[PDB]
Amino acid sequence: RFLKVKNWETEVVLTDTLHLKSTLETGCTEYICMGSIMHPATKDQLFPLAKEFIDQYYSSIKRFGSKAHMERLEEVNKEIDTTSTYQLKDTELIYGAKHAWRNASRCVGRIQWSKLQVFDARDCTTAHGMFNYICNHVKYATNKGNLRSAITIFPQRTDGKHDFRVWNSQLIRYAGYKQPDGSTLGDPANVQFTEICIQQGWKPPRGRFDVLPLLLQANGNDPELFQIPPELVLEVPIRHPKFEWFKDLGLKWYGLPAVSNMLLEIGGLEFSACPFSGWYMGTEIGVRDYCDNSRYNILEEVAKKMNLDMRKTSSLWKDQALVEINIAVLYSFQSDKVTIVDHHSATESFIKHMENEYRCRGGCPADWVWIVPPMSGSITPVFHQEMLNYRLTPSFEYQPDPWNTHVW
Amino acid sequence: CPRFLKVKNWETEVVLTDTLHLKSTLETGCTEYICMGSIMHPDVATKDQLFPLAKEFIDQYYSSIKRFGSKAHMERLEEVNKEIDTTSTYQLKDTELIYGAKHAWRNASRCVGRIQWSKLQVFDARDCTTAHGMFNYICNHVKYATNKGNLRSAITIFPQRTDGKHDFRVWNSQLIRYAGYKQPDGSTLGDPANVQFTEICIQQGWKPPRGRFDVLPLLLQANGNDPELFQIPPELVLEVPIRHPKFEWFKDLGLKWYGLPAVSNMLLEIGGLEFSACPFSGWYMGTEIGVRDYCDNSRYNILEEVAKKMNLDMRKTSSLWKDQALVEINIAVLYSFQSDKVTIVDHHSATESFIKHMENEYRCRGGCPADWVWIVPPMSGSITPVFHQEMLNYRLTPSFEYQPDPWNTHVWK
Ligand code: HEM
Ligand code: HEM
Ligand SMILES: CN(C)c1ccc(CCNCc2ccc3ccc(N)nc3c2)cc1
Ligand SMILES: CN(C)c1ccc(CCNCc2ccc3ccc(N)nc3c2)cc1
Ligand SMILES: C[C@H](O)[C@H](O)[C@H]1CNc2nc(N)[nH]c(=O)c2N1
Ligand SMILES: C[C@H](O)[C@H](O)[C@H]1CNc2nc(N)[nH]c(=O)c2N1
Ligand SMILES: [Zn+2]
Repeated sequence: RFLKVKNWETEVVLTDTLHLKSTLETGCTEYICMGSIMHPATKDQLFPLAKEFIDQYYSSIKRFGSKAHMERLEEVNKEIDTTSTYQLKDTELIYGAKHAWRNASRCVGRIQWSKLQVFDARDCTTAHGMFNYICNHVKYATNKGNLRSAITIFPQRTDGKHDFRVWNSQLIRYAGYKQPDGSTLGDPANVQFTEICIQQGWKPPRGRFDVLPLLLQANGNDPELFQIPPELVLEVPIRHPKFEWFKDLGLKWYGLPAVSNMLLEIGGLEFSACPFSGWYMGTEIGVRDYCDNSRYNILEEVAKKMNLDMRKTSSLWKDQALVEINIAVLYSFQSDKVTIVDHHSATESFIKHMENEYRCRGGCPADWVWIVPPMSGSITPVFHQEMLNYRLTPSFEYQPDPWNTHVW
Repeated sequence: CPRFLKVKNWETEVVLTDTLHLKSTLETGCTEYICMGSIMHPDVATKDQLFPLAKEFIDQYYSSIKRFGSKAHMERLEEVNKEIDTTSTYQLKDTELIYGAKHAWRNASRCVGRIQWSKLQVFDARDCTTAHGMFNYICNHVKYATNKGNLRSAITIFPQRTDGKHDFRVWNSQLIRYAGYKQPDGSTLGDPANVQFTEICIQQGWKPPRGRFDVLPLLLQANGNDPELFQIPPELVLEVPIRHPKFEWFKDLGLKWYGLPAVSNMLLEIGGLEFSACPFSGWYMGTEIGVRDYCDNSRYNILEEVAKKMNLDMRKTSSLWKDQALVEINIAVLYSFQSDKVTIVDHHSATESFIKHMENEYRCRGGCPADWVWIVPPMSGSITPVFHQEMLNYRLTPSFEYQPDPWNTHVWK
């Protein structure tokens, strides 16, 4: 059946047919919703996935059933038949990557989906090569502050024994350190990976914002350590437009958000290493990285300098300190000519994107739990937007951290 | 289905295991290939249909009270059965009904205040026959629940649906709400939410004051007759003028709200029986008023005005002038209710208490259905503990259900 979604502030109702195209399971059943749960090949398996992907490729370019289509199908079959896998054409790789982004139910920045610089790194064979490709990515994507969306794609998985993996969760992330007293210096989310790096020979400065090094694994081999040239790492000192004491807090963050731990699945093929990068929505930094209890956890300190009444929770002193911090972040990146979107602008763009997608594509999978920003929820349009969620392919999936499987 | 489902809290790392979901009764709207978790909403029963529903419930009751398989249990089954054979329905004892109402609350996956579920004063109004009697019962509800501002949760239960042609209904969505009036210029006065019901009221003969906070009259249907209008005694309606602990100008906004949230349009389903008029009340979470009632664009929509008075730069959105005003408004709401000693809970306290509730439910009950989309407060989500808490959502019965608005279905006499 067709399904309607309503926006309760504007009363707009879109009709969803696209959901009928999916085959992967969301996790829910008719009796149990898991919408707030974070995580709910052979030749025989490989061809239909290949065939479905090529079919939608040639359908997207309005040449379905054509000679090129037929031959390509024959070509891919004849290759899986004799190699137990197949290689994507350059065209398919780019279409595939942009469509994985287009299909990411959790991404509020999808209005940018078709503007994506794809770097083919399928000829890479070593970690040194990986470091080269990654360094080129960062310099390109950063672009002196005028960030650009990029993705660098390393060889697809073969037997599982020879995966390319980027061990860092993001190409640029700060170190975290378990102190003697049991506290954490720096970013607590990275304490494990920070220790693995040190175990491998990395000499840590042991400060609050130390850039982690790259840990790259090629062809299933032991991973290797590489320092990103500091000139390639754009960072922003966080200050406040009215509060001149905010710089005293000693806050900074990096400009490039570049996720490196995911798995890009195309046409039945698995790219275990596909670090991609966009730009920030301020709350990522302002709300989550800085204020989460398990993260930098600065709320109390900020509210102290704000001299707020902190005895009872009903002074909303946390809510006060929160808005001010996120103002600082947006003010800093802007003042430094580094690309950054606030959550009002971002969510609006997403609504506008949704309407585009419904009109041209008959739907748009969207994960309300993730789309709604972690602050000021209902004063953004997305809060009032009914969304449907389903899994379309190609896509970005999660994968085991490498240090749980890899044998040295 | 899997018999053991795990949920994690990513802030504390606590994992809980859910087994209660196995006793799920109705469809959620979701399937294996699609999730409807952000969808707001995704002629009677018969003899053969009612037996399993009643027995299911009765078994559950005698289970709670540790008398399962007893003489009293088996006799109650025999009595309910015979009643359904001979009258096509059955009547709940006063104990079964109270249990039932408390558990519909306990089962409410969308409700962040369920830690209070066991403290619910239940008024049995099954002897009601007229609209005037409904109004009597409803006035008594309000006075007791209000309690001079030290509010107490309560429910009044009217006779159950029988053949569908004699339903009791409260046409109000809440017993206390403000009128909305559509002007010929397109602008609305009062509360945009209640414009349709306000119009219905004027049709039925209400002479509206036509102001910004005018308490709606009650529209009451008993036994399937046409509804009748009654004015709630003003002395029974506790209100709070909204002011700010720091901004003197905030009182000049002329803002007030009522103390008692009193939802009156849900259906209460217990053991296959349908109580189409079951007004219930609790007390407010601050955000309901400060964020939703006040700042929603389709509602009172005061953000711009509050921002103007805060002298905020409102050209660009990245100044966060909206977020700045929203917090202040919510501080004022909380500050006012507390100053007038009217019970109210901030979103930090409530979400925090619900986590404790949820954990205890997993412990003593094997689970606790919850709607993350609804539980997480509409402001500062990630800085409350429920944002980080994985929840499973599913429908247990007894339950509060939605039902069509009565003017859509009522055959006028
Ligand atoms: C261009 C500007 C972009 C913006 C403003 C943006 C915004 C966001 C935000 C705010 C999230 C929430 C993630 C979190 O809270 O941890 C997200 C998630 C996500 N984004 Fe985008 N993004 C952008 C670019 C991209 C690109 C270039 C890709 C891939 C090619 C992408 C794919 C994804 C995926 C797969 C997720 C899911 C995250 C997860 O599963 O953990 N985004 N995005
Ligand atoms: C005692 C204090 C209570 C608090 C703080 C509380 C809190 C809340 C809040 C904040 C909501 C969201 C409402 C909305 O966003 O529109 C809600 C929903 C709900 N509550 Fe509670 N609640 C309380 C009492 C009760 C009681 C006494 C009952 C019934 C006996 C109840 C049953 C429900 C139900 C069925 C919903 C779903 C609302 C809907 O579907 O529209 N609650 N609660
Ligand atoms: C494994 N777990 C629990 C877990 C998995 C993913 C996350 C979120 C990681 N994704 C962050 C992320 C991913 C892609 C992005 C794209 C653009 C952007 N501005 N931020 C972005 C941020 C958190 C926890
Ligand atoms: C028909 N639609 C679109 C619609 C349905 C329900 C809602 C939410 C109404 N729920 C209100 C409600 C219900 C129970 C409550 C219990 C306690 C409390 N403080 N507020 C409470 C508030 C909004 C729109
Ligand atoms: C339990 C819940 O699913 C988890 O906390 C989610 C909630 N929504 C989120 N939304 C975004 N954008 N990012 C997140 O990490 C999360 N975390
Ligand atoms: C579209 C979305 O499902 C809708 O706006 C919901 C979201 N969560 C909510 N949560 C609460 N508590 N109350 C609401 O009215 C809503 N509205
Ligand atoms: Zn679901």
